[PDB]
Amino acid sequence: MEHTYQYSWIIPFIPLPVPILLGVGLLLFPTATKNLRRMWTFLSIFLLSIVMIFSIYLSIQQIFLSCIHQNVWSWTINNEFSFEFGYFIDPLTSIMSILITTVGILVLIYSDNYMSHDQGYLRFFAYMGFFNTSMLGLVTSSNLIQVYFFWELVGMCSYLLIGFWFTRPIAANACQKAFVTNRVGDFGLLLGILGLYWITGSFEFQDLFEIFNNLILNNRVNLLFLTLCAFLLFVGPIAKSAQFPLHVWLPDAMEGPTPISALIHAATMVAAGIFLVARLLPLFIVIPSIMYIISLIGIITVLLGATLALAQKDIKRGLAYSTMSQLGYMMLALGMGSYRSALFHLITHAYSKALLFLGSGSIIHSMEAIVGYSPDKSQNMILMGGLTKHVPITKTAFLIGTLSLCGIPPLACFWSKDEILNDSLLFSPIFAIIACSTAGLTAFYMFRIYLLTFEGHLNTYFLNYSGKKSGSFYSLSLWGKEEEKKLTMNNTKRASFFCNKTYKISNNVRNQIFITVENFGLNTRTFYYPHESDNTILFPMLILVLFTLFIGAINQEGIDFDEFLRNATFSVSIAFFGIFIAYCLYKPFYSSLLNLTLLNSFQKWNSKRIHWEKLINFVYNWSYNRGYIDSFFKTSLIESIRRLAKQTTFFDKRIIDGITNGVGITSFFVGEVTKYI
Amino acid sequence: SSVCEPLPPDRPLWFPGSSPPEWLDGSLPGDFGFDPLGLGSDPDTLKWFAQAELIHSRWAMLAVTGIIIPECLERLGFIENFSWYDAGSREYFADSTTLFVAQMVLMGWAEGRRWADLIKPGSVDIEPKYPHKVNPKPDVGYPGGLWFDFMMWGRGSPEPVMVLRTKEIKNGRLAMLAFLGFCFQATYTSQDPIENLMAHLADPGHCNVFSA
Amino acid sequence: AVMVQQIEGMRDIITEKHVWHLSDKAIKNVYMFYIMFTCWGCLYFGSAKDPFYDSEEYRGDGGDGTGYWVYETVCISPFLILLGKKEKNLEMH
Amino acid sequence: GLSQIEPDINEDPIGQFETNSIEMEDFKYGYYDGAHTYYEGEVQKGTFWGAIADDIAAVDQTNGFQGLISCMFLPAIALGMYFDAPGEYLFIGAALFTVVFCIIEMDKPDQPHNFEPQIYKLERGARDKLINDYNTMSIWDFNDKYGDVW
Amino acid sequence: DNGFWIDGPLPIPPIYNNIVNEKTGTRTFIKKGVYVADIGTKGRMYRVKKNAFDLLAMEDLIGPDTLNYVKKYLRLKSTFLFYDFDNLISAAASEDKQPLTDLANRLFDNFEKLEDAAKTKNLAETESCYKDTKFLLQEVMTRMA
Ligand code: CLA
Ligand SMILES: CC(/C=C/C=C(C)/C=C/[C@@]12O[C@]1(C)C[C@@H](O)CC2(C)C)=C\C=C\C=C(C)\C=C\C=C(C)\C=C\[C@@]12O[C@]1(C)C[C@@H](O)CC2(C)C
Repeated sequence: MEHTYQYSWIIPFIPLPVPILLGVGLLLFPTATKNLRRMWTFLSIFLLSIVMIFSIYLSIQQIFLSCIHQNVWSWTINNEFSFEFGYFIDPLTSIMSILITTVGILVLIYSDNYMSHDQGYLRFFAYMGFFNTSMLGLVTSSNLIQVYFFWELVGMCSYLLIGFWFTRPIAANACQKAFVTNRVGDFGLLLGILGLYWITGSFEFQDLFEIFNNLILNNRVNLLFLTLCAFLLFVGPIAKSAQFPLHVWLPDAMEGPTPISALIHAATMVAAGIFLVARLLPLFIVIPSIMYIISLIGIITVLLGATLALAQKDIKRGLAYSTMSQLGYMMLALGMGSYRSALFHLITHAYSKALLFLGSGSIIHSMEAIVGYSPDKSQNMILMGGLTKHVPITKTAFLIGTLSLCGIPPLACFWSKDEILNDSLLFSPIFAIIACSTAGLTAFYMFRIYLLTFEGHLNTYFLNYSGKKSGSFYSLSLWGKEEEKKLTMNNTKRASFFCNKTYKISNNVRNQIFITVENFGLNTRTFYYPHESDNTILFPMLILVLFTLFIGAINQEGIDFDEFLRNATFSVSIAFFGIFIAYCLYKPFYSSLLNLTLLNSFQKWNSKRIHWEKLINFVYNWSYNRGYIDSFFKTSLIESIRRLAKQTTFFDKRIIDGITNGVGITSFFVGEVTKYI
Repeated sequence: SSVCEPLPPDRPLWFPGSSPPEWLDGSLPGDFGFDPLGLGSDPDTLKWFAQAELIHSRWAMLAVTGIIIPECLERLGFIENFSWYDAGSREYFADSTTLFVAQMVLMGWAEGRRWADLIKPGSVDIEPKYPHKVNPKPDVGYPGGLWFDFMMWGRGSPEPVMVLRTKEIKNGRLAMLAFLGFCFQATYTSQDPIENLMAHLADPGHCNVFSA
Repeated sequence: AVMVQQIEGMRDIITEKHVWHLSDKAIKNVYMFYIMFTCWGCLYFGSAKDPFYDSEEYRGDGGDGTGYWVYETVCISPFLILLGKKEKNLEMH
Repeated sequence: GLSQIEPDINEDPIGQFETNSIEMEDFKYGYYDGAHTYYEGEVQKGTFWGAIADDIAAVDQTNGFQGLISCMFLPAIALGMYFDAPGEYLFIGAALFTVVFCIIEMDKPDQPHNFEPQIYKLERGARDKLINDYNTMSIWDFNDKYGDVW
Repeated sequence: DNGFWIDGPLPIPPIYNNIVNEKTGTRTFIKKGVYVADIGTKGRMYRVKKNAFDLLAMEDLIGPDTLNYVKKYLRLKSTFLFYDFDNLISAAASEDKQPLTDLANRLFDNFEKLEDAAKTKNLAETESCYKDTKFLLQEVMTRMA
């Protein structure tokens, strides 16, 4: 305590110098620093390991000693600013610091091989290290000034990571939409911290906590100003944690890397909003209506995040909407006032879905050998099919992750969601059974994802489907030296060479002579099956498996750090109901464990597809059109600004530049007239 | 890409202008021909001595780290009363004799697996198999593996494998000598290594070994 | 520098408050060295092999250094080919 | 560009806001964005000092003396503080540095990229301002094409 | 006085019959325009503690060629202390009123002498006044805590 918090200012700045050296290396001497290709990787990993060990040491001192350190320095001293940039060590700082550092180290170990076949390598690790710098500075922040500072820097790093692969234009639309949405949240954080400075005059996390115990009891401040100030202060976490108004940036983040899917969300950056709301809960329990607003936004986005992940063709977008629905669970917990269970659910999701993203990217890099390089091919969860037979450790890691979200008590994570629903049902009956219903839906789509990825035949090398596969397996025909010397140019064999005559019909033969000329055999015959990725992909997945097994059982440390059977079996029953409904739909007949009489009766009861033909249509159109909110925002929010921009440059160039140009036009005209008069 | 190419005959030697012995052609990393006595004559025993050097150097490197880094933390104000040559006499749990036998059990497992690697290379194989995936056969002392090469730096990713193994061996020979300096100058000065460094850097002339 | 803060809500706070400011003279000093860096960089990087504004891509086509050399080029070289076409018709092509 | 002939008008002005990039149907992934290029084994060493000096030697017009004074100029100010506090001596030294740099930058090569685009016709090497002081070769009037072939 | 943008003189807030001024003039560290918030009497009591700790932990700022930032930091934090003591004595309990306003007077004359010491760029008088102003800042913090 005596000498370890005075050097707590380094944990933002320790990742920083390798993006500083890359930002002056790639920008000045690109052959030199790209010749030092893998060394900056290990240097970023080592500096983040230093920050990991120091954050673990601060966490050990937080669980031993109950104290908070606020090691503030001075930044500007001219007038009423007197600004500080200090570092606020609460238990939330320890949770967020280990949550950044462990996930960042594992994503960097992953990204050594994810980017190992990328021409863009070092600028990705510059963005990674500068993002880790910015987010660790965000969580070690003693005032809203520095929260605002590193908040916008995190938004910039999100822009850079999503538009990392800058040559593809869908990532360009993605990163523009992402940074603009983060700036719509930044907007609210601005006029929210300025509203708090007008209500308090604080600009510090220290004095807000001892002013908001009696600020609402005053007559000068308005309750309306406090609730609109707190709502605008919540607009920021809406944009970071991808809540219902500002959610349209999250599923477009897929076009960048898969490590940024593991780090922009299921990690640090969507935990920025959770960190902010949980840090400001001593001034969110005081303002009465904002708690209901946070509960309302969470309970609106949990039905949106659930129904979106039901019918995604993309693996990464589906896990993104799963991340958004779990972030809605976190905001629903933050709307409970639950100071403890919200952060614990944050920890277990941020170690669970990070593992799920690394498993998804291992699936993707295994599929790259099959389909070549394409996100509509190598990220399409439909034609993944089954990979249990091929990549087993990826299967085990992805399965432990999806059971960590499905809520399995012994060997996965369930106690978090148990505390969520336990704190939910004694609060308001409207919010509770729909939360359990979304939990059942969450188990449903996560098991749907697991079955479409790992369980069944491959859907791409399947001999019913691929014609090049049937041409490649059968190097010789079924007769050997008969029926052909091989036959190419197989003609229009409608009659099947049976000399079949025709009754009264429209036509049998015509002037149409079209031969189905098929492709050949014995050429690129191999079609190498998706083998396992190297050690740098499995090793973060093994460590995150050890996390999600270790955190999933956490006389407890629930109070010193910061209906028992019926509710638990109800949550497990509705989750296993989602398991069962996904299992009977996607798990094929040759590998399912169910009795074939019941399995036959599933299609026998439902062979009509008329009362299913509207339900599947509505759910798929919802998940495909993004609840039509993407189309409405691209119709009347950004194209409305485009029409406003064209109208405003019309008013500029035509009828205020028109007046100024018309002064000279009139002087020319009166000069030409009075010359000739 | 991953072949462990040796050093050329016209390599830098420990003693320039001297003839390197015929049993140090350059197959091993850090081969500079150091053999005034010639203890590595028998190549079947020079393999064991190369493994000996490698493990000795790795332990010395971890040890010099565990001596100097925690002393830097003590100077920074993290650890109390740190002194590595009195850090075995000080108090823990388990009496330092139960710790010793538990250490001997666990390190017996580990070093026994390593011994079984040394006697017969493929006996204790790790990095489990995968369909249509051929894990490369490693060398003794450099197992590769998911546990010891998770960044895949051993097969020659950032740099060639020979220069990386030479980096390991040279950095580790330097660490072996650093630990000998620790074991000697912590008993002929009865003081701290970093303290001895700052004391010599104060006055390099008169604060040397001849003062004591 | 040690202040123990008593807030009833969460916990006690051990704020440090190292109030500091770069000395008045040091702001002049960092200005002095940055004007020195500006001087050095202007001289040295003006004395550099400037790879774009040397080649026949820039200096060859037009390249007077303005922003209209493209426009006077594509506005005068068609007049150049019209002049060459008239001088071609002057000898009956 | 050059456009000796008049260019084809874009019949499809793709959009006032969206880019001029190809769509996802024609975008080959990996080989366009570089995300799946860099198969190593074809790259070279020169690690971080065989490629800094390669780059400094690639773009430089400086001799031995000028350039040594340029490399020692900024440490002469970094030792202007932390070693002394001389005052005006740094500014007078940098002023004389710039004066002697400008006198050194009256170089003997004159490098016809330093000349007008009206100079570029042909045989401009036979033009020698590099040696001929007070040239008096009245060609810079630029109004009629002069044959300066003498 | 048309709601938005009161206009003309742009006044500073007055003193509610308190003897908290110099009496040969009002006060010489009055920053002209700062936003002290109408929080409440416990809020002003806490912000006295906060800015008194700020001027307490002004240690690492004081030094040669730094006296102007010392003067600006003093004027800022002491203007905060001035309006907060004005609200505290303006909402005092009629027996805590007189000793706390005498404490504020003997604190503010000390601030005047320290501001004049840092205004004339004299470091010895700055430190010789900063000693007992550190005493009085510890005194006012342990009063407000
Ligand atoms: C555990 C110790 C150890 C061992 C087993 C080896 C083993 C080897 N070294 Mg390495 N080496 C070491 C430590 C060690 N080295 C250290 C600390 C240095 C730096 C000083 C070097 C520097 C070095 C170079 C530069 C080269 C080698 C080479 C070799 C090979 C041939 C020599 C041989 O067989 O010696 C076997 C050695 C022993 C069995 C240990 C000696 C034990 C006896 C009892 C003497 C110990 C007392 C010692 C002199 C005390 C030091 C006093 C102090 C004042 C300095 C072999 C693989 C050559 C090679 O091909 O590299 C691969 C080569 O060119 N070594
Ligand atoms: C393995 C090793 C060190 C291991 C250290 C460990 C585990 C340390 C543990 C601890 O410190 C910590 C971490 C923390 C403390 O709290 C506790 C202890 C327990 C104290 C050192 C080897 C140190 C090894 C040394 C010094 C070996 C030197 C060998 C030399 C010089 C050989 C020379 C020659 O053999 C050649 C090469 C060739 C021949 O031809 C010629 C000659 C000349 C014969």
